[PDB]
Amino acid sequence: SSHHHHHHSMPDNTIQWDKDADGIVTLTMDDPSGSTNVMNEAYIESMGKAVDRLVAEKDSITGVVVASAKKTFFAGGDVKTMIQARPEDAGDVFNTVETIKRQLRTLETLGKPVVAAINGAALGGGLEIALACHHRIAADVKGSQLGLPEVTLGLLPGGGGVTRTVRMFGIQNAFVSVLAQGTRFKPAKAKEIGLVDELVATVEELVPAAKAWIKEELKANPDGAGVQPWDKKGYKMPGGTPSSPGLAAILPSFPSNLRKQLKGAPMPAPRAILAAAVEGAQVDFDTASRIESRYFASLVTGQVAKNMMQAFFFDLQAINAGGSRPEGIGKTPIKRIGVLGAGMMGAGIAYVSAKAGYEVVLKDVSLEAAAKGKGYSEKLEAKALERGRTTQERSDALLARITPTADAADFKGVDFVIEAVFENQELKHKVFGEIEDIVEPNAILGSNTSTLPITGLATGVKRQEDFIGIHFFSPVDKMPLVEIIKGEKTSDEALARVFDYTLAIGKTPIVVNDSRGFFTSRVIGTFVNEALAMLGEGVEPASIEQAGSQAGYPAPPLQLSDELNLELMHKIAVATRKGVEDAGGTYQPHPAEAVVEKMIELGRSGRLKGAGFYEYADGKRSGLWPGLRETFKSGSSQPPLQDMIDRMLFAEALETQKCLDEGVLTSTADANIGSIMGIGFPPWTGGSAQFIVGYSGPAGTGKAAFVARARELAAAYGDRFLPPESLLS
Amino acid sequence: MSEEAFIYEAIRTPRGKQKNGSLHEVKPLSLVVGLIDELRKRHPDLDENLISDVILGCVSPVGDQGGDIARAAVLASGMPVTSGGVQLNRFCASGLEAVNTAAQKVRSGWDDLVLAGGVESMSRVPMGSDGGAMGLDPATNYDVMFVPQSIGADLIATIEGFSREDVDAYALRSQQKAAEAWSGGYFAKSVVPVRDQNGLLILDHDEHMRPDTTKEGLAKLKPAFEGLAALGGFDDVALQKYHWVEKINHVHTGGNSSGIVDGAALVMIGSAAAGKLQGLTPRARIVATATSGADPVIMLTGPTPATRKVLDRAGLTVDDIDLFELNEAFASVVLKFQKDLNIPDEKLNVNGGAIAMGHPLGATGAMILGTMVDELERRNARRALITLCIGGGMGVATIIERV
Amino acid sequence: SEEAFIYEAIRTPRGKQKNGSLHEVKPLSLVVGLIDELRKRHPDLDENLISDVILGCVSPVGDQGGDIARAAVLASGMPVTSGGVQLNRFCASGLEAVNTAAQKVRSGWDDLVLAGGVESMSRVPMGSDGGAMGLDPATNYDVMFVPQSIGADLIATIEGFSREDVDAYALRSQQKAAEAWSGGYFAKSVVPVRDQNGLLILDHDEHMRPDTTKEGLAKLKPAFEGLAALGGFDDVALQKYHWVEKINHVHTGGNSSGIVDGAALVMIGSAAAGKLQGLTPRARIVATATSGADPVIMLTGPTPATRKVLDRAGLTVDDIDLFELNEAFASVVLKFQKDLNIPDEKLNVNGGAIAMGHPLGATGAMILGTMVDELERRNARRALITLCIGGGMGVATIIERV
Ligand SMILES: CC(C)(COP(=O)(O)OP(=O)(O)OC[C@H]1O[C@@H](n2cnc3c(N)ncnc32)[C@H](O)[C@@H]1OP(=O)(O)O)[C@@H](O)C(=O)NCCC(=O)NCCS
Ligand SMILES: CC(C)(COP(=O)(O)OP(=O)(O)OC[C@H]1O[C@@H](n2cnc3c(N)ncnc32)[C@H](O)[C@@H]1OP(=O)(O)O)[C@@H](O)C(=O)NCCC(=O)NCCS
Ligand SMILES: CC(C)(COP(=O)(O)OP(=O)(O)OC[C@H]1O[C@@H](n2cnc3c(N)ncnc32)[C@H](O)[C@@H]1OP(=O)(O)O)[C@@H](O)C(=O)NCCC(=O)NCCS
Ligand SMILES: CC(C)(COP(=O)(O)OP(=O)(O)OC[C@H]1O[C@@H](n2cnc3c(N)ncnc32)[C@H](O)[C@@H]1OP(=O)(O)O)[C@@H](O)C(=O)NCCC(=O)NCCS
Ligand SMILES: Nc1ncnc2c1ncn2[C@@H]1O[C@H](COP(=O)(O)OP(=O)(O)O)[C@@H](OP(=O)(O)O)[C@H]1O
Repeated sequence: SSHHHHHHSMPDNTIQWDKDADGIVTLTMDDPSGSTNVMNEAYIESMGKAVDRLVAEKDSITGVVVASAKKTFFAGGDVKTMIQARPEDAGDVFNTVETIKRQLRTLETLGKPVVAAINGAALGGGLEIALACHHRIAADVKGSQLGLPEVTLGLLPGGGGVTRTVRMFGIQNAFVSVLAQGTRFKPAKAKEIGLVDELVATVEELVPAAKAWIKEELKANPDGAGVQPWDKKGYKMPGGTPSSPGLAAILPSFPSNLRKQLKGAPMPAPRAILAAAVEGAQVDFDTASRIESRYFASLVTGQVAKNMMQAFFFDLQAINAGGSRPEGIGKTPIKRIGVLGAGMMGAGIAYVSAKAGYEVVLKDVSLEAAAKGKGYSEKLEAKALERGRTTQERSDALLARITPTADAADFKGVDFVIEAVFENQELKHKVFGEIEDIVEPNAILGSNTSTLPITGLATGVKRQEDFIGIHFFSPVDKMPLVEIIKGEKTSDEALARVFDYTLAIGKTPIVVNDSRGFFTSRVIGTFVNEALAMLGEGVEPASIEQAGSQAGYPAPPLQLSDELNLELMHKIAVATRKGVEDAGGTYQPHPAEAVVEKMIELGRSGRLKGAGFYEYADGKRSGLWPGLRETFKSGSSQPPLQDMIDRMLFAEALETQKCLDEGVLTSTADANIGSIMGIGFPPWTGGSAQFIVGYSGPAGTGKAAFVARARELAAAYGDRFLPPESLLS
Repeated sequence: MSEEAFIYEAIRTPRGKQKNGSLHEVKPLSLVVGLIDELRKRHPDLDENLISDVILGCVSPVGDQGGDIARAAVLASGMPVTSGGVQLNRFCASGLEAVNTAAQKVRSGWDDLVLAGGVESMSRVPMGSDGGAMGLDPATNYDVMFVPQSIGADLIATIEGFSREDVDAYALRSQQKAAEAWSGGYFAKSVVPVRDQNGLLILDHDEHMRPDTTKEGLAKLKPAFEGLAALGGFDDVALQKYHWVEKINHVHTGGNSSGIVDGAALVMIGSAAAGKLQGLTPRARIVATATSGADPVIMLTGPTPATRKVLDRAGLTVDDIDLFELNEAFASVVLKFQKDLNIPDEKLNVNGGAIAMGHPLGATGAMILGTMVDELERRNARRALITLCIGGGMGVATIIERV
Repeated sequence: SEEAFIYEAIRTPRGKQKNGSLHEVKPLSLVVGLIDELRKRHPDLDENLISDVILGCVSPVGDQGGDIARAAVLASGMPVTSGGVQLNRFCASGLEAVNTAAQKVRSGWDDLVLAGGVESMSRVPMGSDGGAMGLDPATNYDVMFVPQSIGADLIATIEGFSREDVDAYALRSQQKAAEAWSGGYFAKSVVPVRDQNGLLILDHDEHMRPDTTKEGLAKLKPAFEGLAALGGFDDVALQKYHWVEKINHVHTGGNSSGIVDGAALVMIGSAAAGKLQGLTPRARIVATATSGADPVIMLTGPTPATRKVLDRAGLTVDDIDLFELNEAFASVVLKFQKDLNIPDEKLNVNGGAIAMGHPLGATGAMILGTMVDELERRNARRALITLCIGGGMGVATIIERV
């Protein structure tokens, strides 16, 4: 009933009131306790006072303008508060979002126009405030974004974002275009899809254009001023309501298609969004809004939202703020990049380096090889001109920065070297030997190495202080992580330069201490090894791939093993066995190694040789090899699907814990973002480290529930699932 | 479990086709009233006040079929206002469920004479016209893992190993036996021609039949449920549960699946004392009924546990049954049922089925029941078992004995 | 042969039509909530022995389409062998579901059956399913279609029930419903509706107006004189009842059943089925009966159906301790009481649909559960439950406390 959260009973005010001689009120949001406006308790109380005043003075108010005094318009909900919400707080969470939407609903139905003056980023609750207005004007400035990214944090737009966008665009368009993926739009795209109505060049023109629109709206359309389309008697929802035969014929396919897209992964936010959108479209606006609040409280008090808020807000913020960057190092600009190797990795590194605006010299052993490496960038620009994401004159300058060559003399003037040749220590020693004296004296010597330790590779060059690991991931144009490995003789001066270069090409960096396998390759190895062990035990390969997809991985493990090449995996198992047998120990082979050698003996070592666990024809993947079931007696072992899912997730979660104990990783933030962005650990877990403190199954939640499930897995499948002592008590 | 329940009459309309069908101009209510008037013609001295209920199955009770169409039939046909009238919906088995419920009402002693059956004008009220939560509610759809019956039929053929030629072979078999039944006069007594308000003929035969079907013509047909499974993603949904199955083989087409048709059926069920008081001759006896179910994603494996339950409930085995009648929703469903219980082929759907003549959802159960009453009498056989697969993974079965 | 026993009878509170607490709750959720309550009371119940779920629903369209009973079985995670069938016999659907469940148990071919009904009239309004008797002119013209309300006013006109008479019964219903609530009679059978988060949505019958007075009821306008003069249904009814010159429109929103949302569930089984699951029988289904009367007056079906179920059980009015008749309209209850000379203190003793609402498909199972409780509370023996039905039908049931 009230615009305030409490009927009984000291927050700082965040809104400035200004009524001009025309009767136009300007609400300027300016939270003094931070650099951005956020739906905290200060905003809620401040907006409640403003809305109360708008009602009390309604006889002398002609229009309203909502504006901001920060760089951004409004950032959204308070993540620091939402991450602490417990299941017993569901009533308080529900009451908070109901109060927030009560304020916006009154603003929406004052009987007079309200205009949002969007000066910067309007995200989440920020856009929801703007959606409650009758007209939206956005400044076409740099860095401005608009969208509802709540699903990215395991949440949903609970301040009316679902209800209002469904009223604006219908169920299908709102869900696909705005809600389901949380897409962030630039002001030009926002007007194109319908989130914004008008654009201006600078932020100074917003309030004047807002007041001018109010003056024209009151004269041109006096009957519809301040009335949203859904508050008119003849409102018709675009695409129809669920009770109309047109939409009712395709509506049953929405949850199945969503389940197909998610592959059965346990991520509840998209389903909750779809349910709220459809259920809300069956009832009046206020009933729809209350339903939205109930689904919001269900997500906020759940565990997945806590996982995704931890990784995609806090962990990403700690990384993007130099959490693993050395202290007090000045920036050293980069003039020219030299990429050694024109394979898929080296060609991808050259593309993302040229797309960032750098001059790149792409060298291989032959000019024919370096040219087809540049052709990798040419095929990406052609698909970028067809879709229409870049111009011809800008795509011309991109490919012009890539200079394919086969002569080491063309590395003259290169102050940044990225090697991407075959995994071989003396090969990388030879390749760096030809080039370390032709490049600049202070040039960085980077190596895209999977497993070979950086300390050993550094001996092959003279200046070991500028030698560093710069690990990329295939395909380089789409994978956003760069695993920076610090060798023993690697200086902090070279750490910062690669850190800056990673940010310059638009990628996220993690810093890892030198060790065989580093973090990404070592952890992803336990993932594919766990699946191959299931194949050897007799589990149907179709179930193994289903367990990987329903676990949340972007690619099923047998399909991934083919891309990784089984001869690389056998080579890694040999290097691991040699280190144990040279120290006098007895090597315990992972049960997957017998499966790797079996496939190599059968001449099916992966996709490069056109035969692996799948069949390949015309370069496309056809299906699982029919001879697979006869080779491993598939079907003889039928464990429950959740056991297969947990064996894969736990193998990686446990290996992540070892990497933290051994000092490979320095922070759980790097562990989480590195596992998510590097090797594709399921995002609903929040990362392979968050998976431990946030595990939820039929046997409870928390680290203790994680250890119990690990012990249950160890009793049935092997001692490798035994939790280390750092997780016990 | 006291009063025995007997079938005294069992009639049905011909089944008119969906596209350019003869019954498209006929309201679903008129199809039922036409069958009521035929019962009066066959028993002009029947005291209708002894009829205590009219139970009609209907899977889409909306529009022309809404508002309790059974009660509408009672009032429109001038039946006594005390004759009741209730509509029920148990998906495909609604017609047999109405008969079973009528039989159970008689056995309880609290009902004497009941009209049971069903009606479905699929050309006027298409399937799904009634909405529902399992389909049109995302939270429920997501958890129940909703998958259309068609994908479940293809999934059955994939698991059991029924090839495209296997299901098409059954489709040809059904078209042949249906044509032989019509040519031999088997349906001359129970198929009641539909006439208009002036007595003019509208339809007198099962116009969905294609007697000249050949194996080559069926092989040319395209999988009718490939664009629905791909664009809807229902294949991926089904394989998330049946995770050991890599690929679904889409073998079902419009030639080996049941036809979409209009039709109605009516059965007169009563006790022995009710039949003797009205001068009715009992044609068969309801021995036992049973209802069970199976996985809802595969959906169409319900008839197997329902048949076993009605056999054990009646104290019978497969060998004791002379005729098995299973609705031909999809060819793979019948082949799966035949494989599970080792049904002799000469005893299964001996007069053809829904692939040839059509599947008017709410009426099909009563139609195939009356088919077996006639065929037991024509062969002078003793027992027949009738069953239908049901959406949502259900199953209903009934055993009748000729009297 | 086998005797049919009632083991549980529960219902949701009834939410009102305008600004109702249950408007945001899907009909399926109402049923699932009652299924979870049954599990809470019997956590060791082997659900595999439940052979069918029978739900009445008068408007099986939209949220209530597609066999909502089967939807409830699957959405609640009940065994796939538990069946699920929807039926519609208009107002008596909830009791017909119970009666059909009892007859299936008596036949021996069913052991344990869940029965009841659901109707969310605020989300799926009455008449949303269409129908020939209303929308097809040929049969509408023949069956002399007339809304139930004109028949209710016609009953008052023929029987000489004044506006004060029907308002006096309306007041009594409100008073008795309020007394039953404040007395804690409904504490165990009304199951509060909660959301996916456990938050309360509704825990009481919010249609009730316990502060009703005879003066307030006298101020209301006849709610069905606009339906009579716009559709011409007055003249249609008087063409059949040609000896009455004018219909006295006495029924209002204060003396007619309320339009509400709600659901009800009843567990019915044999003695052997209850003994195997450790269930204690609460009542026995003694007899059921269905009959009817003139479809134009539409609301005189209760009398022949009650007469028929008494004769079938070998009982008379004097043998019955409690009479429960759905309060569709005040005159319907007053005529039923006049026809059978029902003692006032035995009729609808805990209030009725005038106070608490009439959620069509569920009402029969709700008032059935009300009598199971009140027999146990009074330590009485027999109750007779009956409901008037659209189209001129009638259903009646006799239960016996165990
Ligand atoms: C607003 C944004 C786009 C740009 O921010 P920026 O200008 O780069 O500033 P920063 O990221 O350094 O953040 C600055 C401050 O704002 C805070 N902040 C920003 N958005 C916040 C939110 N939604 N909740 C809480 N605090 C928030 C940060 O925690 C930080 O506080 P601090 O400086 O005291 O540590 C970015 O902060 C962002 O992505 N916000 C998230 C919005 C969102 O997805 N909300 C979902 C729930 S509605
Ligand atoms: C998981 C989530 C929080 C963000 O995950 P994330 O951090 O992007 O995950 P990753 O670490 O794998 O990110 C690397 C990805 O960047 C992608 N990427 C970067 N630039 C890209 C571009 N221009 N085009 C396409 N993909 C691009 C890479 O392809 C890679 O995988 P992706 O294509 O599957 O996204 C978010 O995707 C989410 O929650 N989505 C909502 C649920 C959903 O998927 N709904 C859709 C149903 S239709
Ligand atoms: C399978 C189904 C989708 C087919 O729909 P349809 O394609 O519109 O049906 P048609 O009868 O037109 O068959 C398609 C084609 O096959 C042809 N065909 C069908 N049976 C044939 C036969 N025996 N011999 C030769 N041709 C045949 C038709 O003539 C038509 O040819 P055309 O389209 O080139 O003119 C539809 O019948 C269906 O949905 N049935 C399945 C059962 C169901 O949905 N519900 C039951 C639930 S238990
Ligand atoms: C009778 C009926 C038309 C009334 O509908 P309605 O006008 O929306 O009902 P309301 O209670 O909202 O309105 C009745 C008016 O009297 C008042 N009122 C109702 N009951 C009252 C009571 N006990 N004491 C005091 N005032 C009362 C209401 O507050 C309202 O006053 P208002 O109009 O100034 O707001 C409707 O309830 C109805 O049709 N019910 C019968 C069900 C039926 O048709 N068939 C059942 C199948 S058997
Ligand atoms: N979880 C499972 N994983 C692998 N195969 C399965 C699984 N469940 C059932 N099957 C297979 O399904 C077939 C029989 O199904 P079941 O009756 O076992 O299924 P059910 O477990 O649902 O009862 C068996 O294959 P076959 O025809 O080669 O004998 C069985 O191997």
